[PDB]
Amino acid sequence: IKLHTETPCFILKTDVNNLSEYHKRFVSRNIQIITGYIGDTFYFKEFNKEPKRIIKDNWVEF
Amino acid sequence: KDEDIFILTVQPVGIFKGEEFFQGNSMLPSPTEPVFLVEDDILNKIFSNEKTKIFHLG
Amino acid sequence: YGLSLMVVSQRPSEVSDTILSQCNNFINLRLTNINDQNYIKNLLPDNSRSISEILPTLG
Repeated sequence: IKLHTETPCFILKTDVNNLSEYHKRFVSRNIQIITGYIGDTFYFKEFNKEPKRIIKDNWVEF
Repeated sequence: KDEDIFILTVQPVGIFKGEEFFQGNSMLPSPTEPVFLVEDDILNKIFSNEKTKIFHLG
Repeated sequence: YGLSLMVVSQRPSEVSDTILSQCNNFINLRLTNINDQNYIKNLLPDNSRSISEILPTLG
């Protein structure tokens, strides 16, 4: 939580509609990720926001 | 008194790069790095030499 | 007269002090005997005592 301060970014050559399925599969396994899409629409601020950390309960946002 | 603190003082003696061992010092793990217990295979890989010069002292 | 010494030893506490004190420059490799390290510290120039603590660590 303290030394790994960078969030990896994975970019797939797919369609936007095929990405909700991956986000669902990640949610079902309790992994927090951010897509940057609210459905066919891309939001600049949501993709490039740094996750918030609480180093007392081992919590990072995504 | 509010909490229980358990502090260990240790001394660097050597570093693992991968599947092998280096001997040295002047190497600093950054704070909050995890600390583990050494497994027996990792220990017995050290203290062992080539079969031509092995003396089992015990 | 054209003669100089470049002394080489592993036990400086055993070599006579009245030649080792004549040495002006030093080539110090790893030393593991405290009785030898203390001698080599006391014999070194003052400007190197602080940097001389590397002898047990040099590899």
